[PDB]
Amino acid sequence: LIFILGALGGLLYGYDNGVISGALLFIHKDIPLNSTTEGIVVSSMLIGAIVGAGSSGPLADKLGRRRLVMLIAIVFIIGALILAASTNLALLIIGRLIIGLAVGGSMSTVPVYLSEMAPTEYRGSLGSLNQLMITIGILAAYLVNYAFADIEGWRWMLGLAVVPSVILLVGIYFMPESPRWLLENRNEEAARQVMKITYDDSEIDKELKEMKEINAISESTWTVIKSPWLGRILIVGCIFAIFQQFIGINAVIFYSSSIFAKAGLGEAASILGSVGIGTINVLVTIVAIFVVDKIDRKKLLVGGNIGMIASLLIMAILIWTIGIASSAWIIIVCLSLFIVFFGISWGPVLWVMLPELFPMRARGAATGISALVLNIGTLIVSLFFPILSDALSTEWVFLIFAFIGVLAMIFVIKFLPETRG
Amino acid sequence: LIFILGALGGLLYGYDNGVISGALLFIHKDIPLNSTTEGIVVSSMLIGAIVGAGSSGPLADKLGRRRLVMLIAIVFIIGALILAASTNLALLIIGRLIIGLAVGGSMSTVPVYLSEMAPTEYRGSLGSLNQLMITIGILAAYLVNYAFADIEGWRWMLGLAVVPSVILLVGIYFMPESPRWLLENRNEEAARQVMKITYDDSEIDKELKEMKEINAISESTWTVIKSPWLGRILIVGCIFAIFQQFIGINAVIFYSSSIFAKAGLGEAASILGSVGIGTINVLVTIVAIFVVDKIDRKKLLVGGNIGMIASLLIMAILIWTIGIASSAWIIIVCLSLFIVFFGISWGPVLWVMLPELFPMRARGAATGISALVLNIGTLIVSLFFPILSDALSTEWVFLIFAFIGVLAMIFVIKFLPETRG
Repeated sequence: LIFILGALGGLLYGYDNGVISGALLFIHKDIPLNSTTEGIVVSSMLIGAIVGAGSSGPLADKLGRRRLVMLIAIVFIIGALILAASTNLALLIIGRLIIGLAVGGSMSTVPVYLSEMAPTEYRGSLGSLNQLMITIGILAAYLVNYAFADIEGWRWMLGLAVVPSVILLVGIYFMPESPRWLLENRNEEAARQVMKITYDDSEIDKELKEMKEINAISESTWTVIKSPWLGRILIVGCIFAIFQQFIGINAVIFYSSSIFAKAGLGEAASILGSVGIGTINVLVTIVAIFVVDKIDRKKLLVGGNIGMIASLLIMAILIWTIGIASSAWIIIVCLSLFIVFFGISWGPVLWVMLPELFPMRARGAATGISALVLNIGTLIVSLFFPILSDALSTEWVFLIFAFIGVLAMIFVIKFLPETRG
Repeated sequence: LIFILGALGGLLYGYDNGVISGALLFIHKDIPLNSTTEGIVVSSMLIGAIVGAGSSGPLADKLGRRRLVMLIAIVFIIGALILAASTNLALLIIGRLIIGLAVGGSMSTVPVYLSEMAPTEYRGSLGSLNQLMITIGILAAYLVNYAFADIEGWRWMLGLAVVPSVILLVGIYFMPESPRWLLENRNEEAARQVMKITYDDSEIDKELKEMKEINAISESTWTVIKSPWLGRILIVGCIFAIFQQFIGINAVIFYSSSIFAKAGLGEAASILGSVGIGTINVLVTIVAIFVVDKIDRKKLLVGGNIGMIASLLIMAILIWTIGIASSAWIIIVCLSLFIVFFGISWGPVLWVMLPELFPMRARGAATGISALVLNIGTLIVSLFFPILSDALSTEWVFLIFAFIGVLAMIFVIKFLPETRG
């Protein structure tokens, strides 16, 4: 219920990166100039993600949850509709900026007001349902996207990023006061209140115990965090965020659409190609909950780095072999083979270990930095890499990242495997 | 038991390569110094194989076919009981040599002697039956090699190499004069009426016809052969024969009894590893009885060497991570793959495609010469490659052999057309 209506927001993360997948689909007749400053177009977008997400947690420390999350819904309608129009260097750089601050802000403030309204004991396989909600986000994203046939129409679909944002305006219009914000800030009244607003009186002395212990323990042991062994280990989870986001899907979907153009002369395969790619990825973000439990905590992510390195190997081969068309129908096949691997390990499973890895001591400042660095990753990707997809007639992409499947596989086996068997 | 003891000529043949398998398991206890001389020794095998294989045919046109197949089986008794003792490296050089000459005699002579004494209605897909019995010869070869628990006992089993060496001989013991040898060389009386004894005179009008017709148009077409454009197609049927052995198990077999024990740490995995893997070979060869016709030959050479390079790299990074207790376990494995993709594809399929390439009417000079260049490949792998095994701790064979299955991935859709149509 209430959960699926916030899931419309996780979904919003989905449609946002799926309509810039679609923005790297429909770009050229909106006059980008060029794939390089499209690199800087998406660079602008995820920069917004960074100063926005950097600015997320602490701006939340100043002003509280409710009107904040609302303010961000407002930023979403505002931004999406602002980029429902395109004029100059200004509104491209700028529009991308505001929408990005909105994205970073979004996925950063979901789980904390989710922690305040929903008990700490609820973050599980249903939160993973929030992740595959991001995924179906991709579904209707590119679906609607190609489903429109000319120029002002995907700007119009930024407006159709507004329609949900205004029901995501409405999505946060409805919440009573911010409960665990109250619980930490000594105003505990309205906390205890919404707490009885929904589930009736039984377990809340112990759930009060639980989340008050998460904010009071984070507030107790953030004392040793700024500097060493915690700090160093976290910059390993940062270099992890790096080796992880670097053979990585965000920008990968952007130029998935982009060479769904730069390969094949007419876009019907930007529909069976894009919506196929992602229907597969929903299928896969769904096998998520299966294989977090099912397979293991290592050989899966290894196998992911592997199958990546493979579909990138053959695919790059068909690429230089001058066979860019066979490398295209097979681009579907190869890079979607790759898609099935991104899905079977390194989206959810890696993460499930990641908070499972630290002591129960702290989360927010730390994991939020691994965040900043991770985004940092995405950004270098989107910036730089669409630029050498334009020129080389490129064999280089998938090889450089098979060796990134390799140095993040080096990451894999000297850092989070277990050697034997 | 005609084509059963003849195919026992096949099984002897492969059994020589497996012989060196249980060998590359027991090497260092025989007075070797060192793995390099192992290289020059299976080299010596395949050099005896080289002169023994070319001079099969012209010698067969000088002193006859019957005496020739017989003579070769005896080259088997000589080379094998010779190869059944040891003092210093000499009997290894000259032994693997004579043993070699007989083997070359097998591949070059025996299916054509089966071509004389049996109508031109057989040596095809049941010549592929001969293929089945040889992979049992190989499989059972190093199977028994590593069943015998000591060196003087597998020497006991090179005398036991003389055993099947003389049964094909027995297979040719009671045998009469060579029928199509008569049929082209003007002695044909016995040819016509042997064509009478074997298969009963109904189609042998059309078959005595088919082979005196092809004997005829061979008498007409061996002249426009040896120089350009036809020499261009033979040059590349020989590059066919080289990306047939630079990618293959004619190293990996014996030196996989080497890697299942000398990597695999105990030869336990030389029986389960090497023989077990050999039965995986047999599995995919039954798969070869059936998969001739339906999907493609070209694109499974494709997926084949594709997957060659799959396990080629996998092996490779599985090793640079230096996990070799567990990297060997996954190496019976990795192998099982390379052997399985080689199995779906280029052990049999390239070899049937050389008759499916060059004219119906002119075959022999070009396919036997393609075989000469073939063996050049095999022996290059023999000498050069296992000598590197005492050297670099290698990502490097199968990262190399990856690149081999690689330009073996590029030369396919760059050159090869498809043969079904």
